[PDB]
Amino acid sequence: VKAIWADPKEVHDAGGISVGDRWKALANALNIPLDQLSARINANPKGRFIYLARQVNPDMADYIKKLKLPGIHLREES
Amino acid sequence: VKAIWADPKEVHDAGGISVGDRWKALANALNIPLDQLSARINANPKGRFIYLARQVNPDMADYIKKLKLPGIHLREES
Repeated sequence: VKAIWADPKEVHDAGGISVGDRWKALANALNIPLDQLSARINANPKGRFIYLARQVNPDMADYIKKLKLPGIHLREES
Repeated sequence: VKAIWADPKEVHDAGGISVGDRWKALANALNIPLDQLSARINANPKGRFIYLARQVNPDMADYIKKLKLPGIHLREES
């Protein structure tokens, strides 16, 4: 017989309880169906780096950064 | 002007891209509205321990464990 407990800090550090809304927001912003986005990210689950988009203008890139999605990163190009 | 990349291991470790379906599943398993589950978890995001349920049957507990939700734990009662 078990007790169930939550560690709110851990939920937060994984992106929050509603992080799903933000995954959808990433997909919509990039106009990549969520299923396609997920498939590409999950293809090699132990992988540490797969490109999503390139030459993304700051307006779209800042928006994506502010979603604060776990495992999502940006770098300058050129 | 940026490249956007994913880290598939960080994404998996956080519970995955479709974690939202499973947070909904947790709320259902606990027989509570998702909004109430969200409100309790969001109450203090730096908090480390809140009880979600007590004296939970072995099978229900195993279902919860298999949702693989970040920050959700089981402990044995006595």
